[PDB]
Amino acid sequence: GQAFRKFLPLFDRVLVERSAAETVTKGGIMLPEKSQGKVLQATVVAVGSGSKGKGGEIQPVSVKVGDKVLLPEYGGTKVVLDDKDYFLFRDGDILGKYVD
Amino acid sequence: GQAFRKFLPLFDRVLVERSAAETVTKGGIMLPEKSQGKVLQATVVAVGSGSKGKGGEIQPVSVKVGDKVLLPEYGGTKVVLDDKDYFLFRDGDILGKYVD
Amino acid sequence: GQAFRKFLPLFDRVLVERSAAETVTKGGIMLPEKSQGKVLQATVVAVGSGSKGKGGEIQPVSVKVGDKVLLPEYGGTKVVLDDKDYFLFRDGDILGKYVD
Amino acid sequence: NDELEIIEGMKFDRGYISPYFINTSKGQKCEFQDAYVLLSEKKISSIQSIVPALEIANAHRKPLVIIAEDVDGEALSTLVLNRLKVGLQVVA
Repeated sequence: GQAFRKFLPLFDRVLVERSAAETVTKGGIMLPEKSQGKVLQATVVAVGSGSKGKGGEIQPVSVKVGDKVLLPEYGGTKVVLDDKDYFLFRDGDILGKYVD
Repeated sequence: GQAFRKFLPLFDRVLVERSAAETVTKGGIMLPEKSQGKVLQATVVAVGSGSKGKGGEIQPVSVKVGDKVLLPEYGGTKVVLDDKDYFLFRDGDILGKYVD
Repeated sequence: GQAFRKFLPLFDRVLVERSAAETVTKGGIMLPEKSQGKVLQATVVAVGSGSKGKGGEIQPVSVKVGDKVLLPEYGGTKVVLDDKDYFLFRDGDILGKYVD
Repeated sequence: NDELEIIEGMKFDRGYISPYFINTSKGQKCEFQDAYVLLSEKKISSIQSIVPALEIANAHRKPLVIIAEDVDGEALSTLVLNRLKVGLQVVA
């Protein structure tokens, strides 16, 4: 498993950074902050070693650092590193990967 | 496992596209939009690699892309790809297959 | 497994010490005590032998004594040793490790 | 003395909500020519209901007036925002 800025998740976790906020629209209009929720597309920056539950050998995380992913809506913990909000999910919870 | 437009599900999931909205009736009358709910017949467009819970080897998804399926009523997450709503279910949840 | 001051957890547990209280801010202002909640960053001081549930051999705790860790918000029991509040969590509950 | 005042057109006794729609540099007026009109019976609460009308106005590049029961703080924050930067022409 791989780390981040003086941080390393444990056993299953994945530390992500939510992507841009989408402040303006596509055509030409522009948006406030109370709307617009939390962006669900994110990039993975840290990855835990591997699943502890896997009998004998650890089962390593599948999402590798540097990927874009489609996050779930709810499951997730807020962590603050260098005053930047990063979110710590569990490997099973990550919905999709934006491969391209 | 197979992907979709810059998207790929993880481990068990299945990205489907719900079929038509059923705007008119069979005989000759025609319908609004608040009714008619969400159609349960859909087409599968992406498929995750395979079930991680399967000990040792992964168990690949059974519904293969390009199939028609009968969706459940509740289980499902909304994903937006290219501004077209697609819905991501789990393989165990898909009820039936329209084989023909 | 390793111990602390006349204390030793059982089978899975981890005794940590919560870090500083954050009385003042970064720039120059200074804060009350009703605010500021409970700090989530702590240091591990005792470690239980190893997971009893692991079939046959025990699976030893992963967080080793002397590490800094990111605690969860809820899970945790208060223990008093030498009149200093220390908190006893379970090994699986510890979110991350501050490796550096 | 007696006064003869000839109103030309329509008028109602109610002004703009936010004092940022003033584009006149004059006696505190918002003044448009060839504008659109959006007439709403109940309040414009959310960002959601107001954005399509504005997408129309910016696309056609005409000012827009918003006559509603009221303009809520959420849709209002969008209107003032789009007024103060690049400069969409709106008023409520």
